[PDB]
Amino acid sequence: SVKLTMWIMPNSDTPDQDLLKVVKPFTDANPHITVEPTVVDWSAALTKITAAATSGEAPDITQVGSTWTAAIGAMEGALVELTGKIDTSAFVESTLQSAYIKGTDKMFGMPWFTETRALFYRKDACEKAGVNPETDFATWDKFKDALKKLNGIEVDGKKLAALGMPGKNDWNVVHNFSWWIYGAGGDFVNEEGTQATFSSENALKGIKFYSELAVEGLMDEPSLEKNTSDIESAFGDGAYATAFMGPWVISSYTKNKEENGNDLIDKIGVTMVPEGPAGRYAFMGGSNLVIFNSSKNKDEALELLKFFASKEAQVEYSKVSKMLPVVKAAYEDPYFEDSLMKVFKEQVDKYGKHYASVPGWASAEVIFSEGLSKIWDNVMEVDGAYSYDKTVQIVKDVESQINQILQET
Ligand SMILES: OC[C@H]1O[C@@H](O[C@@H]2[C@@H](O)[C@H](O)O[C@H](CO)[C@H]2O)[C@H](O)[C@@H](O)[C@@H]1O
Repeated sequence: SVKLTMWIMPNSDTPDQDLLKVVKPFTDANPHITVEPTVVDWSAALTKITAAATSGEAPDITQVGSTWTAAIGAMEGALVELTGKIDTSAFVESTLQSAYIKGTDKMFGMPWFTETRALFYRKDACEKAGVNPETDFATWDKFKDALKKLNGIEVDGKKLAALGMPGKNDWNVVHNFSWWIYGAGGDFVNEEGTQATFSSENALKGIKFYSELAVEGLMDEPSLEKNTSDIESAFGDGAYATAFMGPWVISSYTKNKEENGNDLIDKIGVTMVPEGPAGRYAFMGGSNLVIFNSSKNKDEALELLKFFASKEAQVEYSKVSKMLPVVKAAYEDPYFEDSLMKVFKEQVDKYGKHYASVPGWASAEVIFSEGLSKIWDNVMEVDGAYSYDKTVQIVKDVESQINQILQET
């Protein structure tokens, strides 16, 4: 007998159950293998995985944020090198770069699922505001015009803010800036992933355009006090006409209707992020699976990773979590005719961009999460009036620390 244990990060209200619903076909076909999941929340996962990699007090397998894979894989003796042990031909090509350490041929993770952030909107709010959501969000400038018409629009006598986005420190702080920087024609690092470049003229143009949506009263300023989960909940309670969110919120809003009669789910659509002067760009994230080098059943652990990559497990995991599969064949399933999920798939395939898969990137995100949240503190005027000039200084200070981190490699 073999007791396979794995850590998972939560994106639903029942993560352990969702997972067991997906691996049940595997366990029914391998009676000598048991699988026990354990939840590790996102804010603790990097610290916990890093500690477990060196102490050996670890499960056999852990989910890992795609942007962290290289950081963990670069830890000597931390993970099983998967190079050649998994068949990557079946995978969506673009998902594989985050499974390797950039500049090496070393694959330390297997892509598990993909996610991007799309523009959710209230159909009823748009109709009343005279906003056509199929056309009026297409570009930065049209998006901004639409927000002005949606600002303070009322549905059933309650005012909505035009755009609700979090500003508090969680991992999504940098993710929510990413595609504004990209769409302006900037990037976080050079091609090699070895120096920071997000104080460039173009990067700052994107930072200024996005952050000043709140200065101008279009993005809701009080919501910048809150984190992603709180703003997701607020949108589900009707607080905002629009919000940029991942696909998993659809599970939450569907449950809110089933349990509470909250019909928000029936009032929303989703469209791609607005196009900037560089063309359209979107955040590409998701998670990979890795096998700890300390695993005493690497044969079974590797067997379980291959099952998670099977067409049926990918379809079923996508159904329960709303995440996108990383296996091309899953998308032939009728389920992906869904009007909302189609948007996330088209956006990530055509316009998705993932960070450089470098070992220092995980540590960089810690600095991004604290550093860039100071931009929202500036906008929120908690220490003096807002000024763009203070944002520029915040960004330059973050860049210096990122460069020192990248130089450790
Ligand atoms: O930056 C770490 C990893 O973040 C992942 O995004 C998570 C979101 O899906 C979730 O909704 O919120 C948490 C924070 O509470 C985010 O960490 C990305 O999918 C990964 O690509 C990324 O490595």
